[PDB]
Amino acid sequence: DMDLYDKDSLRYEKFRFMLKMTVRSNKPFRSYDDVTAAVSQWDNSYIGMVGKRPFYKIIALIGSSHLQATPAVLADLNQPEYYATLTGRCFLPHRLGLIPPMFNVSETFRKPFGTLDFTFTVSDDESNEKVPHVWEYMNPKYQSQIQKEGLKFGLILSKKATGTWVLDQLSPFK
Amino acid sequence: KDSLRYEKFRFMLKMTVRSNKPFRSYDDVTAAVSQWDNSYIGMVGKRPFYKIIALIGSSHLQATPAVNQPEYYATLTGRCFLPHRLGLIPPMFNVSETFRKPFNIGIYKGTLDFTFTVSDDESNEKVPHVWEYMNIQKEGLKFGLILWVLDQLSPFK
Amino acid sequence: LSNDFFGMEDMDLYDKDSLRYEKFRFMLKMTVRSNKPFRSYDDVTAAVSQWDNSYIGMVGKRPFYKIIALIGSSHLQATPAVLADLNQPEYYATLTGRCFLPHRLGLIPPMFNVSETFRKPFNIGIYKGTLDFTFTVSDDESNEKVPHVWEYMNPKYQSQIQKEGLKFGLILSKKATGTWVLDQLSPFK
Amino acid sequence: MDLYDKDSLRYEKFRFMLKMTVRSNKPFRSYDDVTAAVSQWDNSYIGMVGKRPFYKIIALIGSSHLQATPAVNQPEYYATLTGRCFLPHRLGLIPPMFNVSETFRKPFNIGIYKGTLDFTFTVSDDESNEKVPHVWEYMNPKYQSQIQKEGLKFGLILSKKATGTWVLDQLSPFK
Amino acid sequence: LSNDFFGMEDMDLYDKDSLRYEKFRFMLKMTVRSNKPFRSYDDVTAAVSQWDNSYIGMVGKRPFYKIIALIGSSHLQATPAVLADLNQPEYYATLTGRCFLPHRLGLIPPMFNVSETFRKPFNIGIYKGTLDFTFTVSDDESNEKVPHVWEYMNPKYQSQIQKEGLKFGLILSKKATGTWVLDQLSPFK
Amino acid sequence: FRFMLKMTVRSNKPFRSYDDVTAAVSQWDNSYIGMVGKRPFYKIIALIGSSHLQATPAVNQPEYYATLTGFNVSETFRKPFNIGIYKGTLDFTFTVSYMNPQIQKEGLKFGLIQLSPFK
Amino acid sequence: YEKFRFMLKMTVRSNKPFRSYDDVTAAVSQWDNSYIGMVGKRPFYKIIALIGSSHLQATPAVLADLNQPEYYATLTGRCFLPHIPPMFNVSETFRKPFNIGIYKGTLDFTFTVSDDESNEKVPHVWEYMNPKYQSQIQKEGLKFGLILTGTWVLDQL
Amino acid sequence: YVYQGLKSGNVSIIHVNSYLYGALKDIRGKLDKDWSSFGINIGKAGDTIGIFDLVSLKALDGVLPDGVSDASRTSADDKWLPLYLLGLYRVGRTQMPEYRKKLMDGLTNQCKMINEQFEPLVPEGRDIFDVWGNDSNYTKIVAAVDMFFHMFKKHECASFRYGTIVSRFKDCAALATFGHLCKITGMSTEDVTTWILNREVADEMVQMMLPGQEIDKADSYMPYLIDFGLSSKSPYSSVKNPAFHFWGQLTALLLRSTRARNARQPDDIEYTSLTTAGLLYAYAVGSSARDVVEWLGWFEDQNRKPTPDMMQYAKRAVMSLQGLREKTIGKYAKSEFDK
Amino acid sequence: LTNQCKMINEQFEPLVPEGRDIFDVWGNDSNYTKIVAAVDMFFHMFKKHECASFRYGTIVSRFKDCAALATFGHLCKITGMSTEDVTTWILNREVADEMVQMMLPGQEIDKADSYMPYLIDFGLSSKSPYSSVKNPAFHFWGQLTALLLRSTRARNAR
Repeated sequence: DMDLYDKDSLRYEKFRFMLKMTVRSNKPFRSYDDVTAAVSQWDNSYIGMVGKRPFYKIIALIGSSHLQATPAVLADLNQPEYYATLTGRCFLPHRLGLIPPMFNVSETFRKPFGTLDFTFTVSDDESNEKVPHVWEYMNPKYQSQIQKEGLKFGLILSKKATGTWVLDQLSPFK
Repeated sequence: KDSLRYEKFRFMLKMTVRSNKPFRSYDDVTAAVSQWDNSYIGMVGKRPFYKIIALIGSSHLQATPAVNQPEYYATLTGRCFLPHRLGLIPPMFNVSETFRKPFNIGIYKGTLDFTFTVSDDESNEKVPHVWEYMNIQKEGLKFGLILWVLDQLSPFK
Repeated sequence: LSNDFFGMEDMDLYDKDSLRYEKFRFMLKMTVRSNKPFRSYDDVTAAVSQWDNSYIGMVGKRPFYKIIALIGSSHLQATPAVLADLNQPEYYATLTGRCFLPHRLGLIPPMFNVSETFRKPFNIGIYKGTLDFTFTVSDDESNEKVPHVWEYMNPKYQSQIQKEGLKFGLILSKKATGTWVLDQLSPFK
Repeated sequence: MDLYDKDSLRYEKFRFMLKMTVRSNKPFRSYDDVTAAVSQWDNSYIGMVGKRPFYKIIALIGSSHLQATPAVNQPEYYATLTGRCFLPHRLGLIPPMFNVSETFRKPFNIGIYKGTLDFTFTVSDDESNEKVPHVWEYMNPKYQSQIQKEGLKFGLILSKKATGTWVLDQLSPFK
Repeated sequence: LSNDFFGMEDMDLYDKDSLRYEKFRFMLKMTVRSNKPFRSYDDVTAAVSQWDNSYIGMVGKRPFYKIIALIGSSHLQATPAVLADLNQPEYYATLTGRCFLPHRLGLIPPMFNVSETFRKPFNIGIYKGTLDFTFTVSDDESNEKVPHVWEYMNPKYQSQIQKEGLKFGLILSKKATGTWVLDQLSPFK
Repeated sequence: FRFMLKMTVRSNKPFRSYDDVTAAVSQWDNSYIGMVGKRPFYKIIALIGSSHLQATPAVNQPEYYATLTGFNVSETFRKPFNIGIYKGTLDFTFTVSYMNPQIQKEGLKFGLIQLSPFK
Repeated sequence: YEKFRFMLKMTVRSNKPFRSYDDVTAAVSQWDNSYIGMVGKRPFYKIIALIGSSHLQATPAVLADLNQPEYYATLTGRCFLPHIPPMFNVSETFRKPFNIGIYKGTLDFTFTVSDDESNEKVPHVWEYMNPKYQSQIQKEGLKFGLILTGTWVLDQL
Repeated sequence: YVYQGLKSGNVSIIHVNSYLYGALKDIRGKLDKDWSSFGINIGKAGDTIGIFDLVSLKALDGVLPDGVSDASRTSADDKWLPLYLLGLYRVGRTQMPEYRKKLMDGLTNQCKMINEQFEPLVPEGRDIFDVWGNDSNYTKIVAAVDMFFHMFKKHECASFRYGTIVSRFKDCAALATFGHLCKITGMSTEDVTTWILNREVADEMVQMMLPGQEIDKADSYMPYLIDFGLSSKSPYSSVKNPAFHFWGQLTALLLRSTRARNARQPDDIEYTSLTTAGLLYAYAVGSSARDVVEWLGWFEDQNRKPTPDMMQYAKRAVMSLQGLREKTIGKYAKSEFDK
Repeated sequence: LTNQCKMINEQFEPLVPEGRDIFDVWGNDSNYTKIVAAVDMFFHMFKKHECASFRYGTIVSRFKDCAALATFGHLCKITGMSTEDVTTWILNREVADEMVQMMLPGQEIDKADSYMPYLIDFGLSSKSPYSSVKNPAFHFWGQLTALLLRSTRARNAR
């Protein structure tokens, strides 16, 4: 191994984010696990930038977390269409090594699992102002065991015993 | 690497809970306060100490004599040490950080207000214990604390 | 910091936090709208403090702009529209004068008599609305004494200023004399 | 922190003078309303900063000695006092003081009561070596919870050193 | 002062406050408008003391302008409009003559026979309104003896000129003979 | 040898302990211009002066002060010190032509033992 | 005692900010790996490099994450070195990359070592290093290759 | 600071200079040959060199203005912002609406090649970048950038040469027209210098051709003698050398050169003798595909009066010049040589 | 001047009223002339100074009351003839005397960064020997000669 970052040199990467969410299904999703299963197959065929893949996965997870239903999701009105939108700034502790620089470029994702609709704006930030922890954007209302909830999106997490999860790596060569 | 650390700290506190209707059980209070750090701006090093301070404040919540809308209140100033399995932590400074995140746990909805001044103290005198300030393992558990000696933190878990 | 890496000795003019007094004459305009009237001034501080979410304005006046926003929130008198059921409650406040602020932020670059507006929507949960600011902070090379800036807040509001000023992001400390000194802003903000 | 009395107790002797003047729409009922009306005397303090705590304590002595004029149109109060004393304070070193008089006036609106004030402060230092009476002896308080409560809200801070002399710790306005 | 830095020795012409008499003739016009009549002369001094909040006028006559403002406020006789309910109470006062003012403000620059008007609204709380002024302060080289300046105030008003004359920013003292000498203006003003 | 000494130390704030005093005074010879042979003598005289530092009764900035008298050329010295918290200037009086001690550490930190400056 | 006046400009760039003084010496001692300047003043060049490393003040870019930390140091003065061909007032630059493992980057020098026939008294050269740095004088001197009454004397390289 | 100053059109020169230094520390670019100039060891055949490595750097002594910093700008500055800041110097050096508009279009095209969004920053009105040329440090920075990218032509950031190319050979029109005369005739530079006459062109040549100036070295400090502050009054300018500039421009015009029709006529200099010498040289070149004394004797055979054949040749060389701009050599020749 | 001032502060409301000028008397005062000429000298030595815009207004003090040297240089630079041989061409025996009185050696008239151009603003010379009223013959002769050679400058000198 090299001497700069031997194997898993932990680093913090501040970055802004933006997200648009739209999930359709024959029937409304009952539990969070069904939503994650219906969302996790968004990157079946991946075309966008590779350097933002882990961050795209985490933003997809947080969008799955905040899937506020629409009035059409009621008993029997129409096809249940979900929606979510999360904006702000955050830093992700990860051990994936140095990541290539990121630019402000929106990236849509339209893959069926119903269908999906994404708009990521994961870009760099050079400001010194402190930003909230990215794993902390997920409210404790959902994700009873957030390790499994965030792990079946392709991620693998590990508690640091301090309360801030660190991203170890994604699924093999994803 | 991951052993117990008897760490000294002097802090400050005043809890402030507002809601639509008065809190019936302590569990609802815990659910209302557990979402105080939905967007954490303050230093990460003081986060476990901040949750300890949230525990001490929520345990001593006394409603104001006025109780318009129900407004709870607390205040604690003291000096103590916390034993933890958290490893090395950066030394603290004498800075105050406020907080606020609205909560929606169903029946109960409202805002919060903090003023935390957890700072290091190098005095060699023996000072009281943090868990003696109480009047517990389950209260820590639904605040994300793991247990008295602290083990680790489990937010949104 | 110095404990981590090599060779970061501090400056010689101001050692670390050389306290200095900077007289400056100011001006202010305030306009706060919301879906519902603010029950307490504390919620007013919560709603106004999000004015600098995206900061485009001046730099040598950012702490000064924060203190002027604090004084504007303190004097947010209501309007007849704030009555029972007319429209969205639109608050208003205007303050003008001269003052000197003790701070330990180091020498500030010279400011000029320029006015810039600020507009930013906020969401503190229950309440919504927008904002409208107008600052005119600039130096004053005169010699006449000026009222201390923290005195511009009446004692009727701000039962405890040490955190009402912290809600806006400021860090305050007590000089043990009765005059507050500004330590710094919110961490690296 | 300094070795040589950074923030320790200090004894400052001074010869001062006072002339009070309070007016209001209707006469004050309780002493607390008087305190609320007088406490807003320095909303815009223009005078010397170093004499602010001494100005506050002279405001204390003036409010404690407010006797209504025989006229009590609008009820106007009045008081005056001149004396010599020394103040025990814990505010550190203070700049030297001169024999200069400074006026004060700030209208108050505490709700029920509205009016203006008028102050006359000539609090100056002097180097006479003779023993002088205690400053707090000018009071006529209840030592239990009277001088400690009204002074606290006037923004002053009091405490006990078990000696029996009231000591000044901090000045806390709009707090 | 000398206790602070190095080398601020005073001049040999006037040691610190060498007393000198400045004979000068003058003229004065005044017009004070207000929402309500002034109940007491103290309120009059409060309303007139801020006549120079934003000062554009003379420097060598600024203490003289302050004393002329004081003498005008002393003789501010009412008008028929001040009666029960006709309109806003409008006050008026004019004084002309010659006088000498003992003062310790150092040598004054040579004054000229030029008039300057002054206009400024006042806000002393309960009372609203504006002011008006016309000074004609200038030197008088004639040997003609002049009445003492502080004598121009009638003893009917100003029960304590030590403060009624101080309301405008002046600092007074007594020459141990019954003549008031002007020490200086408000400090740093 | 007989000598004469006049200590003069200034700082932004008065020193906490003797360690701060010796750390401040040890930077007096960053650029030594005087006689090299008298350098150990200069160090020991500076040490005896630092031992007897008694601040003026007025203790503006705190001005430390001390005096002691116990080729015959007098050479002055002045070098500012920056040990972090404590910062100021110095002024010596050396005419090399007494302790109340503890000494083995404070004196050694002056560079004494042989002489070991800037060790 | 070889009296001589001098001048110095220094610039060190690293991928990561330096651990301590020893790492600085390691990253700087490779400055004369390929020596091209005036061979006569090589010991004086080494001592000037030592003083430059001792006075390597940082820059704002050395902070958390702005760019590669670019250290800078300039020193001008006059001294005598107890320990040469007659040197002249000529300036030469040096540019050499260093590879000390954890650190990477290059350097930049401007040496102006020359004679000074003026009899004006000169401060001792080894006094130019502040006592704050270099806990072990001999070790840091040996790192640059230098070999060392209270006044240090240069043995050889 | 610089971004919001450009957007608001109230930027400070100190801030833009500081940002230009901060964003142009590209130590990359490996030399291959020694770059010594004026006795200065800039580099030695294989050492990495930066833009500011070739100029001494000091700390400015003054008060820093406030600044209007925007904290939401990513690290996409070095790609296009220094290029724009350097181009607004050449854009502001025009002082004519049409040329300024064309240069602004070219600069926008150059910048949009990199970032592809580039909303224009400086407001359309109240151009503030004209003052930037007055400052000395900005000119030093722009000239250093120009010379560094002139040595390293194949650099990745070589696009910065736009806007700073005007700094090359700034206020050196006399040497430029000497080179133009030497090139447009094919005659050797050692032989053309004998042909100059009128004894004022001789003095201007003497003051131009000081041996210790190394004016024939491309990678030297000479072309930036006034931007680097080397000389406050350039001896190679067209105002300090008006006679030779006029004579060379006229001679090149009479030899059918497209360049010598826009250079402006120098003011208050004797023209008749210069025009006669230029006509003699032009006729010698255009009718004899060149010795100077032979033509001087031939002209003396006419006791120093142009022949009608030479006037006909000048008429041919100056006729059919459409769109001649005023006060230039073309207009003067069309007025006088096209009777 | 207004355009130059707006280039810096960009408000620049005009100060002096349009009528009843008072700034003509400023030239009479010696100290104002000394200050303005010193400013012109300083900013002439340092062309590229950040405050070089002050050269406006003070440029009039440069070579003030020295029209004879102005027209001599204009003549020597309009004919191309050397200043060494133009003086051989002056005639009438009073132009020769004026040339003699202008060409005293120890005056430093060929040095740009010297005190000569402000000989009357600094008060160095109450009566300038190099003026056009003390040297009217040379001014007239050289000015007419420059006019006869079709020079734009030589059309407005009285």
